[PDB]
Amino acid sequence: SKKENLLAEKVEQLMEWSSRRSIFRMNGDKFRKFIKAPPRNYSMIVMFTALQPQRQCSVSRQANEEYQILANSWRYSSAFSNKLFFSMVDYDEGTDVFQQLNMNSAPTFMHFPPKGRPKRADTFDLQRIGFAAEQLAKWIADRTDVHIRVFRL
Amino acid sequence: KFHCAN
Repeated sequence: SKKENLLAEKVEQLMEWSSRRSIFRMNGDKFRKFIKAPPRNYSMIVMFTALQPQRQCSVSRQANEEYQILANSWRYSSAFSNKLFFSMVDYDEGTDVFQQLNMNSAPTFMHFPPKGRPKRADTFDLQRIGFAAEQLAKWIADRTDVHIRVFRL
Repeated sequence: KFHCAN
């Protein structure tokens, strides 16, 4: 299918991005192309953040540290595949995405499934659980059936 | 409006 072929090409672009980055930094155009637009056969994990120094968002800073550990653990995993990717959207680069999602703070972790829209449990319950990488990994396994076993140096 | 702790 034309669509199947274009999907395959899209996935190859994400795999090329993976050779240079563990986490894809997105603006609104990239978010829409790779996360909102069909076709997809992969899950996307997104950290919505605000890391600019002038904002001094302490929680975003700590959560990014744990997200980095998680995405590194994925990169080195025997589980690594083209069926799951990690992204981030910073408020100051993707303000339009935050507006579309009705978000006026950070951070938030979401899973965007390949088919359909996020379900209730596709927003990580940060305010209950905290954001240890191991807890993010447990949530990802619950939502995607991908098991990332976190490594720490 | 956007807000974050510290």
